Amino acid sequence: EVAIGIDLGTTYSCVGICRNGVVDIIANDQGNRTTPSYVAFTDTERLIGDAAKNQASRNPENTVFDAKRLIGRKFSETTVQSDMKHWPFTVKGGSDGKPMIEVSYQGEKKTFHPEEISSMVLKKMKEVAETYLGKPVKNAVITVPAYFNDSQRQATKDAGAIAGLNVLRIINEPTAAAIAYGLDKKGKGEQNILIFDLGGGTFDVSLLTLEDGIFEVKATSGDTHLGGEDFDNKLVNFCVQDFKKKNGGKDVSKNSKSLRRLRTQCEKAKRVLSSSAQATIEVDSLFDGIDYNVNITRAKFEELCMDQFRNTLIPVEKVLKDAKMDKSQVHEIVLVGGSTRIPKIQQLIKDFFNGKEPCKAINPDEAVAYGAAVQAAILSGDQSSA
Ligand SMILES: Nc1ncnc2c1ncn2[C@@H]1O[C@H](COP(=O)(O)OP(N)(=O)O)[C@@H](O)[C@H]1O
Repeated sequence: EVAIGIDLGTTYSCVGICRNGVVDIIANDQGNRTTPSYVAFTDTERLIGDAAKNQASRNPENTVFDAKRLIGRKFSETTVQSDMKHWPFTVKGGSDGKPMIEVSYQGEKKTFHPEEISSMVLKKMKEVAETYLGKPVKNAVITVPAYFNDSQRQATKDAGAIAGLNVLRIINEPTAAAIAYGLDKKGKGEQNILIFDLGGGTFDVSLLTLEDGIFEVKATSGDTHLGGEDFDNKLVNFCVQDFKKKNGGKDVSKNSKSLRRLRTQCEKAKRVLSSSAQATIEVDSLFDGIDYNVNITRAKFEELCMDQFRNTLIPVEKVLKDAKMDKSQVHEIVLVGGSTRIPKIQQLIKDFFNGKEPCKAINPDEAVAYGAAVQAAILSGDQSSA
């Protein structure tokens, strides 16, 4: 009877429930409204979510993330070959051509298919909802990117089944974000909706049309390797160079643990810069026992990321061209993904759309789970959100 909506994200996942027409995004054990899509294996335990992400730099080989980039893919795909440079964990091809993620767990070599790793994240999101409701949850709607093919969708459904969920439906992420804002209900006329989704690792722009409660994905574009992690890397590259100029050419980049610790602090400073004009990046005993400290203004962060930020408009122009429409014909621009909190990005989109205010009332990293939760309630017989 109880049905949840789950955004199974590349970097972060989110769970929501829609009851009585109202949507509650459920916080985890640490009070976090989103949970890292991370699974780690140690000498004693299997960690999922925050606990797994928090020990990633101390256990890189056995901390799995990015399974969404592998789910439903053949190991031989050029996407896998290219992405694997970014992973400290080992991925090999099985005899069936499916990827096998190799880790050490309790002193033993273990292998997992991408959907087994995703099933563990889904099981954690199921448990987050169960703790909140105080009751078992069996039904769920899971979202996937619009471009996911049949193999990727089926593998995501299989991940749900393995996690103990009865997957009522797999729906598109941009469509879920649009449903969250009630854009299917408010206004009977045809509506052209642009979903601008900039997360931790990917950038997806989708142009939808809504006529009479029916959403159709007219055009999609983006960049599978542009997200918040790339803005963190801009700060890391700067700090590495700044450390060199301060400490007689010493190179932090030679130590991968020093880089990971610096990256952690660069992402924290980046988030602060979304609501403050300045932030401090500080790592005590970063490299060679030398403490590192630097102050980054929002202006300097904007300068380091200038091309990357402006280039987010290129896939916006591409979807409008593919759909044969002018930017003036877009009725609503919905900001999705944690990176859409960056003021410069919001200003760039607003200027592009000639001063139109984007829909950002829903926490952008929760809008997809919010829409999935609405759809889960509808598919369960609850018409209260309408
Ligand atoms: N306040 C903020 N300012 C800038 N970036 C922020 C932010 N809050 C979250 N983010 C970024 O959002 C990204 C994750 O977005 P999210 O939408 O949860 O991840 P995803 N692609 O798995 O679905 C991370 O790179 C994180 O640094």
